[PDB]
Amino acid sequence: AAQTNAPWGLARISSTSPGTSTYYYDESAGQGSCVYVIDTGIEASHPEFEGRAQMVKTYYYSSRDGNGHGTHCAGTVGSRTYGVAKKTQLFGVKVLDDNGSGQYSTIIAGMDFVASDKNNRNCPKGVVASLSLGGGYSSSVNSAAARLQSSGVMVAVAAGNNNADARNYSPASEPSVCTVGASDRYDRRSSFSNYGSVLDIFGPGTDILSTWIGGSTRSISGTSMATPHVAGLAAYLMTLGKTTAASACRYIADTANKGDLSNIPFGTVNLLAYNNYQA
Ligand SMILES: [Ca+2]
Repeated sequence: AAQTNAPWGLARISSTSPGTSTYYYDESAGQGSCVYVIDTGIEASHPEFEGRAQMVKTYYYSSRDGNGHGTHCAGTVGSRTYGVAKKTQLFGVKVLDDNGSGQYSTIIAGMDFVASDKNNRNCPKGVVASLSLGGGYSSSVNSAAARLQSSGVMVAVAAGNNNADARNYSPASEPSVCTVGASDRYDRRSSFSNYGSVLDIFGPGTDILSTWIGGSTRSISGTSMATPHVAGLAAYLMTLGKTTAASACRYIADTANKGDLSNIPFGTVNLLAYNNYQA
């Protein structure tokens, strides 16, 4: 399958070089997998989700995404136009309020919820979780992300937008999950993107067009935008039977575009998420 005039991030995921405009992907498109988007919620009614999205848990007064961030990330995971895995099932877990902030105990609770809630969903190809959030280092937040990964969920987390080493940020610094940095359309590390040895992979994170609340769309930047690319890719690769949840992190790093990124500090991996599609 080929999506012409796709967002640059999708085209980047399916190409060894930057500057392309077509997203090439296998028609399976992550069908049979599921991705928990743990953020501000998902506007499941957005036509781009085609009814494949739904809220499963909120830790606030409404399950409604009043911010737009969670809808944007869910769109990059699996919306029709802006999604990596265009047939994956999206589950929204609203651990962040409509101002985009959420207490650590709430984020931990949402991760524990996903670890249990997946046991009553039909996700034969596997389960992914996209955590486009984070703050300062927390051993308990890291432990919660590790538990979610240990429970059999491919956990992708944002490295953070501090232009610092991700070692001081959670859940970015938890080793067992896949920590995602951000790159721009010219194969540079995004100016804001965190780095460090804890990073596993880079994804398109600068000027990412995706869904927004109110049935609209908008382009925003952040490692929070790179994370759903990697999670959508994991759901895409798991549906293809190429990897499992416990190994998708290394498989994606195994098959990434190597050395293509600039301004990667020494000690940070130079790997760009890549689906290695050929047809
Ligand atoms: Ca890791």
